[PDB]
Amino acid sequence: DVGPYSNLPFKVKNRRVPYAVPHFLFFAIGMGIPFFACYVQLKRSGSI
Amino acid sequence: EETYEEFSQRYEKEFDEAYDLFEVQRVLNNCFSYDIVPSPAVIGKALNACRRVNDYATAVRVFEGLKHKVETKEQYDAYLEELKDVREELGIDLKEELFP
Amino acid sequence: DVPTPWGIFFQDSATPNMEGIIELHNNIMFYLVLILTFVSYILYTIIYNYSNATIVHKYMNHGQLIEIVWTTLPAVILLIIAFPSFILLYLCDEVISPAMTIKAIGLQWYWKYEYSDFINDDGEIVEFESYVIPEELLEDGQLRLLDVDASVVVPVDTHIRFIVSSADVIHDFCVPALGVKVDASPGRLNQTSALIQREGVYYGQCSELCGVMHSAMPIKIEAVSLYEFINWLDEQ
Amino acid sequence: SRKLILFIVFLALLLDNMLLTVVVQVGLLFASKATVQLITNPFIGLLTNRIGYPIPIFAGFCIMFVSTIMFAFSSSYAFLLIARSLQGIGSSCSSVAGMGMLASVYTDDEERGNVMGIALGGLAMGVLVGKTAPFLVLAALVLLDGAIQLFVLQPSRVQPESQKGTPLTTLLKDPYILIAAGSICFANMGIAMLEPALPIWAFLPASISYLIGTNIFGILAHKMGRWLCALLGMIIVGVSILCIPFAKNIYGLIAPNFGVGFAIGMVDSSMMPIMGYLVDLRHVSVYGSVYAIADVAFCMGYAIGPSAGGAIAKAIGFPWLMTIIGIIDILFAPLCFFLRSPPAK
Amino acid sequence: SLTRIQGSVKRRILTDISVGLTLGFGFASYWWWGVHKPTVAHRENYYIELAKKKKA
Amino acid sequence: MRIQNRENLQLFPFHLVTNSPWPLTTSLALMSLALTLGLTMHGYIGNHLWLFLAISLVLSSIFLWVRDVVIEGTYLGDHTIAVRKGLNIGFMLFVLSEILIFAALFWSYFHSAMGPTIEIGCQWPPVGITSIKPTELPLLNTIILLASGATVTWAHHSILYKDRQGTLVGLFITTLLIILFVGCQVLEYTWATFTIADSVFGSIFYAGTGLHFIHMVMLIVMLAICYARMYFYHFTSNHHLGLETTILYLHVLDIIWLFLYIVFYWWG
Amino acid sequence: MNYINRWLFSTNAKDIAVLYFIFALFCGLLGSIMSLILRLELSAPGNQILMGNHQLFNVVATAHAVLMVFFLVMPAAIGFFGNYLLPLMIGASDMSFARLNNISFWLLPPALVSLLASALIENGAGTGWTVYPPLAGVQSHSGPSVDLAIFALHLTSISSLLGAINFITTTLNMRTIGMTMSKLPLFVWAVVFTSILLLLSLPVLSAGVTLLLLDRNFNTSFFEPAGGGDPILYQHLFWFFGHPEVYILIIPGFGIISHIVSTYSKKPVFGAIGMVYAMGSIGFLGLLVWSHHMYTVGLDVDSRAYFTSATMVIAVPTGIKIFSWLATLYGGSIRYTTPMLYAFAFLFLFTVGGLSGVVLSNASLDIAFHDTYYVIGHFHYVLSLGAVFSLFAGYYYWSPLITGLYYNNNLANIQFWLLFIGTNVTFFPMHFLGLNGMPRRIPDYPDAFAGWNAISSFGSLISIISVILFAYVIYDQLVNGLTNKQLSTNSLFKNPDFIESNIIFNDNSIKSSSIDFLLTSPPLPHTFNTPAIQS
Amino acid sequence: NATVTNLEKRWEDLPETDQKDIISQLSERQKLPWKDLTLSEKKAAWYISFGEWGPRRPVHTKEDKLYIFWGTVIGIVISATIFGAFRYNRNVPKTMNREWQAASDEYLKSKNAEPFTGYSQIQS
Amino acid sequence: TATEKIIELQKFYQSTNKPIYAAHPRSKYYLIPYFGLLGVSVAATLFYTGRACFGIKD
Amino acid sequence: QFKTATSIAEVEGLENLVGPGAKTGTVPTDLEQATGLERYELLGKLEGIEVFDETPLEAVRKGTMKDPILIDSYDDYRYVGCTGVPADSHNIEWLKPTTEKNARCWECGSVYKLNFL
Ligand code: HEA
Ligand SMILES: [Zn+2]
Repeated sequence: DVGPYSNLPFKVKNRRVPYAVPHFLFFAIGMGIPFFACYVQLKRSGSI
Repeated sequence: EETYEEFSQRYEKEFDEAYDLFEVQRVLNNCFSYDIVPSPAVIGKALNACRRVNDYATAVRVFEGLKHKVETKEQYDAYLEELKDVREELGIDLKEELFP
Repeated sequence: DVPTPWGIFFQDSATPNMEGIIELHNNIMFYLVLILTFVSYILYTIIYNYSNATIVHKYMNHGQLIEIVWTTLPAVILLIIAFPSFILLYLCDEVISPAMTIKAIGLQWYWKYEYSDFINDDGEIVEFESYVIPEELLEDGQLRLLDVDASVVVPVDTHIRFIVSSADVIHDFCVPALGVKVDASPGRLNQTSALIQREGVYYGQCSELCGVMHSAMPIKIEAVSLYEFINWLDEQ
Repeated sequence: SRKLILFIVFLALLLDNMLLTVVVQVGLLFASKATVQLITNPFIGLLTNRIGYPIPIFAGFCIMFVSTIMFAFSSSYAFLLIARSLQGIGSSCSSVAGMGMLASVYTDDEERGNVMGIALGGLAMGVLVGKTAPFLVLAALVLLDGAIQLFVLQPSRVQPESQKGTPLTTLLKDPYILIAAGSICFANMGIAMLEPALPIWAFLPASISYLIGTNIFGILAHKMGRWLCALLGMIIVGVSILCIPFAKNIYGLIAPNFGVGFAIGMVDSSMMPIMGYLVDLRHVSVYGSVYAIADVAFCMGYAIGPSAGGAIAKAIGFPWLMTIIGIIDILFAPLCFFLRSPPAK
Repeated sequence: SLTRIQGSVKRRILTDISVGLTLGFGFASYWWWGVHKPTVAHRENYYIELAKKKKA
Repeated sequence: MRIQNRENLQLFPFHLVTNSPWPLTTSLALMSLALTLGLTMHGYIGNHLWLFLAISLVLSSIFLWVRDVVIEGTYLGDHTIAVRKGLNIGFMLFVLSEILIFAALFWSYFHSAMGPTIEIGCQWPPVGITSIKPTELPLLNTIILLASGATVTWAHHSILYKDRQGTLVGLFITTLLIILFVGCQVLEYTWATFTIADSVFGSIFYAGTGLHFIHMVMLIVMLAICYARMYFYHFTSNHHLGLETTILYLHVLDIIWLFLYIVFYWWG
Repeated sequence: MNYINRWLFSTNAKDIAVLYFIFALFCGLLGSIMSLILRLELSAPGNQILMGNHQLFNVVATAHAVLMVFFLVMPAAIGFFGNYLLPLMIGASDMSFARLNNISFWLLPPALVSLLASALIENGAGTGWTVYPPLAGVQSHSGPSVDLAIFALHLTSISSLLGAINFITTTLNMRTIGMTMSKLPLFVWAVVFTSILLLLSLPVLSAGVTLLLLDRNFNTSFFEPAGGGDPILYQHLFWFFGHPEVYILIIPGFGIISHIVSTYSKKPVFGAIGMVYAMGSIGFLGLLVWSHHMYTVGLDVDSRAYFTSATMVIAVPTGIKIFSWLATLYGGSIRYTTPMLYAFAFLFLFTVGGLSGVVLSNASLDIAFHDTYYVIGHFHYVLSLGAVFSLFAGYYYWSPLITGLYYNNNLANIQFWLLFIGTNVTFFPMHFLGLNGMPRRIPDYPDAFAGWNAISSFGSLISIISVILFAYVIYDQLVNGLTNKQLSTNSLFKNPDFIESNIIFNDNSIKSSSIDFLLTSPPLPHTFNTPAIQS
Repeated sequence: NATVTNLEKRWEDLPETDQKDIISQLSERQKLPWKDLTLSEKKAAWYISFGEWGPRRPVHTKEDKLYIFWGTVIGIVISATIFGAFRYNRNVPKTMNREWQAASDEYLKSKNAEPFTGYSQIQS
Repeated sequence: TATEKIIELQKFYQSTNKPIYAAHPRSKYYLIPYFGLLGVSVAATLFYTGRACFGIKD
Repeated sequence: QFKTATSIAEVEGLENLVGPGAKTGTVPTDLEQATGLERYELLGKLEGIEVFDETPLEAVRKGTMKDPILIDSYDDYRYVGCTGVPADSHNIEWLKPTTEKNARCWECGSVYKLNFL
């Protein structure tokens, strides 16, 4: 089964949910973690 | 270290023994990759080497590289007033007389 | 002196050491501008002549004369740079007779100044503390995050020796115009020297990190004449 | 203004060892350095009483500077021998006057061993050392710093020394100075006649063990006791040098080499300030001549070794030669128990 | 004659180094003779003027 | 490459490892150790029985690696001349990194000893802190270490002349001469008059002689797995890579102890 | 079960490099968002986004340093390009110790958990990247926050050491039939020279961190000056690690650049032996200087002169590399494809990033520039503009070979130009702010420094749009990437020559100087069955 | 003549089984002595081997550089409109007003500061 | 048989059809407690590192 | 698991390389305890046959179409690095010859053919 979609850990074609949702959620979590950390540490220290 | 008079004997010997189109284009490709331009004797052997292998486009592309290797325009026109009996006997036409 | 809004270059000098620093920087920038322009011109020539070229020189790959030229020519630049650096390192310091001593102890988020001379028989040594004037209590025309309540007042044309230490964490005594930057680690005494040639006011800020209010702990140095210094010592 | 002298001495011994180790009928060419260094060394010890210390150092730097470049154009055999000559002279000047200057400026005996342990580490980077163009630039910059301190910032006269020293004749009659030089002789006897003889029958383990050992025992030899360090180091020299005939493989020769250059690096670093201690205790305090004796007893081995090594190798063979040089290394050591306390004055 | 050409790239290299150094030295002789020295002159003329006022 | 039936065997002398689950489990044990060690020193857990489970799982994971490296060498039979050379190069480049931790601790002592501060009145081993005399029990440790360095040579010289009773005895006597070093160095920590916290001198002495203790428990384990693997006939007379690594590991620790005895116990 | 035995319980070297790439993108996204949070606080004077809290500003700066020095550049330049390519260049099947490669990957996901939990469970760990001792005590930071951040520098250190030993023991005895160690490619030499410094540099950092932990939690008083210790000791024990570290990030970039200059300019590299000796000298002279970071601590005057001398010497070997790259680019034919533009943008921005360090190497000139934004403007031209472009050029160079899917040329060029413009806008006025006297690590600044802080906050929003466009480039590569090889001739590795016909060129397409670009492009799991042969 | 004339407009559209017949029919006409070839065959034999088709296409066409330039312009415009929104909504402290930066100039004039290049704290 | 089972267990580890770490009929005693206690050790440091985020001490 | 070999003419796999047993009370040797690719190398080195070759490529004669250099492989491809007929003139160019096509080395011109073993 050696081919151009064989060495990736994730499936790209012939899939139920389209690939745009797993691709977008990765970057969304990666850009949304250090805002959650700042929100928690702002709310723990008095300020809004 | 190599001199003009050994360059222009080694490449004549190497042009007089090619047997396929790959070898003619191989020797032609590394001949135009030095600081020395080819002599009129070497280019005279290259056209017969193209004739034995029966190719036409390579005998025109030889004359197109002389426009880019040579520094000025007068030296280029000095190359075509000695290589004229070779052209009009074999039948080679330049690119700027074809307009392809 | 004060920072200017759209600054490009150094602040104005008031000490021979800062003038030496400026002169050495302007000496090094000569050779650095020369090297950058050489590299830029060769890149321009490579782009302008040899882009999408029919003829490839694939046998010019050794070099023997040219490899010595880009090894010895950068060396001579290093020796020419290294001569005035060593002279300025060794020359300009307290060679002869310092005349005052000011001890600057760096606490957590404010400065403490003592003048080690002017001692009475009972230990009446003059001392004060420099804090930060907050934004709410500023008067009309004062500088924000640089203005203090009490300023260090010194005479002109007198060698001043600063002995700097600290009691909590590592600080940094920095007055940019005067050319003074020395650390304050909690277990040793560091010393620097300054000479001021003209009257005025000089502002500075700390450098090494100390915690929450690292950004608000400035230094302010006023340089009065000798008569005003005598009148100021007889009030404190 | 004391650490820069240590830097200058370290660089001078580095250039010494690099010029000695790098060699370019080969025994006539190779033994030209140490033969001239055997003769030139007592003369500088008397010259520094007249002219002073820094001028022979920087004059020797100038002589090696424009003689190594003259060696490059040299092709004929007479020109090669006259090129290796005066390279030996400049090396001798730099070494003797630099060690005299370090003995002069460092008065305390405890600090002197700590300084000379770091200073003697330069006789391993000559064997070890790459590109070698950046390191020469670094050496030139440190020499600019030395010239700026000593010749530009403060101007000085010719300045003869304040006290006339003892002559060289009465110092060779002192027994303890002879015993001190005998260790530096006999430790290098074992290591001199091995590298010319090794292609007939390594540099990196010896250099690494030397540079590790001398720095730590230069500090430790005061409270550990200098004569105990000399005994322990010379016995390790003998036991390590006997084990080479038993080994018959190149991979098995790595372990004795860490035996040798370590222990030699001990027996130098404990025995080299003790001569200054002997001169300070028994005679007047002039340091040039006793360290000239040190350089003589150190560099005679490289002259005598490669010449006699082939003759003894043709005579008796390699395990016999290694065994007798091990016997020579071990059997001199019980004399060093005489270093407990000299007669005072 | 016009049919013997032997070296072309070497002269290009020699011209391409002997222009990138003159241009660099031109762009470095303006930082030291048009940006540096008049500032030192202005700094000195300020200090030869402040002392005279205190003298008078 | 012109042997008749050659395609039925491997054409290169290197090892292709089967899939193993141990690198993930070692990392998951080290996560538990790191988080519980970071928490239990500041409250937040209370009971000290989770940190002990983390240490026990790290050690059992390492032992489970070692089981699979033994079976692939004495049972499956994939250790050619190249792979043994690779493992030796590997072990030397770990011993080298093991030495350079001690050089930092040696430099952290000479930077404080030579140049002492104001707060301590300038004197090594300082006032009120009695050091450990070097003409006592710290001599017997040096004697038993140089004896143990000579007993392992009689163990490697009896496996080359094909003597079985004479390889078991040397390893047994060596394992009993390393347990006594640990026993002497644990009775010298209960009869001492200076603690971890009361100086900078009691900070480096219990941090240069505490890492050595942990490095010497590993030798007791390593010679246990060299006696027990020799009793059950795993070692031949020219293929024994367990003895050669433990001999190189004993001698380095002996040389380190002879530098841990001159600078801390004698020099002051 | 086949998913677990090939992507969790792994042995193959090429199947772990993809997991390094996926981890590296995540940890490079987190720090970029933290840098944007920093840059919208330093926009105009006052207290804008963080309301009054000067904590959660130093915490954000520390977590920006650690996540993109230790979790982005090293996993990309050691895992994705070192593990994948070096056995293919030297011709080995797999590495020598495969389980050590697996553990060297798997110690990093639970190294991320400790750092992300070190920013939540108290006010935080605002010690800076260099965790200086008397601020990191129990009197200022009292809780499990600095402890959980100094256990994240242990697991990364163990991973790097285990990778380095594998890289050295692979290149020594796992070569092909006729490769002696003078015919190796330049990237292998770069990996070897970094793996020696990783052996010689990590124990002293481990000793310093462990001694700090013992001072914090078991009151040992190594670094407290009330029992006979000095903080300055830690500084030495940090910076002996600190200066080799900044070369470890830059040497694997150089070799990558060399390959690009070899291929899109059809010439061999000018003096390869000069390049390997220059790399050796740069690696050796990075251990003999470590104290130019401490010129204001109170050193001697005969020690400043040595460390000013030993730092400027490193200009001599780097100039050999720069002029050799120019001499390689000089004679040949140049086509401007998307790795080649990054290669051209590295030869001009690294040299303006490195010439400022000759100004900072002097002890006389450092008393005007220390802890001032000139240092930050220095090291962003050589970190963000020297190493990140090397990573991008390596990705755009090797991704069609590894994956088998091509990428759009136009969108990659738009990404490159946006990154160039924005990153050059952000990092240049820091030099002016440094010359006027702005200190480091301050949330609020005086009113004079406002204007340039308005311009340096404009380029960050240009670069993050370039990051989002890079995300879309990866998406357009993976989906419909089979039809992006006929749009442009960027898919071709080499242009036909002047006399070489198209008909001959289609039969003989790939001419290479390594084993890499002759493989099938998905590479096979077991690539070499019979050994490769070399004259 | 139709198979040979005007191959500059049809060569990239033919399949790969009608391209290997034109080459295999001009390779048996070039064995004849030249001057016996038509002009169209001389043009076609030049366009087949040394011509701007296939692997001799340029990397950047004229209609691609406009696309890259206009991708960069709307890459800069969006960041400007994002940054403008974080500029109207700012915390402006009391010190950044012109009547506060004009009173500080009198203090810096009384205590002589920046006698060189200039002092002016006014930036509105 | 005798102490030389080495010429018997070298015919078992090859030709097994099971992985090497679970081939012998003894590896159950090694693999069940280790994988059992690892799932308690990891589940104990994920309960106390979420409880530390909410401020609860013991 | 089967009949044990004595020399390498009787080795048809990994099934013929288990060996006999040692005796109780003696240190076993390497002819009595070895299974895999270790005993195969040992059984080759006791005869003079190197199982794992380390001989570089031929650099004596050039290569034409009529008389090409024959490279031996157990697969359909083998990676070949050419550095010239004087053996250091041609720079390192790698080639993939197969069983349907021959490599031709664009600078010097050597031809390589497959011998499928
Ligand atoms: C990762 C990139 C990188 C690299 C490669 C280097 C290497 C170098 N660094 Fe290092 N440096 C850092 C990033 C890097 N550094 C960082 C992040 C710090 C820590 C800062 C902090 O902690 O706050 C640091 C530390 C640091 C400092 C301490 C900063 C301080 O004062 O607070 C200094 C200056 O003294 C410095 C300068 C140099 C120099 C001169 C080089 C040289 O190796 C580079 C040499 C380059 C050239 C010289 C270009 C050569 C080109 C030519 C065309 C040749 C011309 C020849 C001549 C110049 C004669 N670096
Ligand atoms: Zn070839």
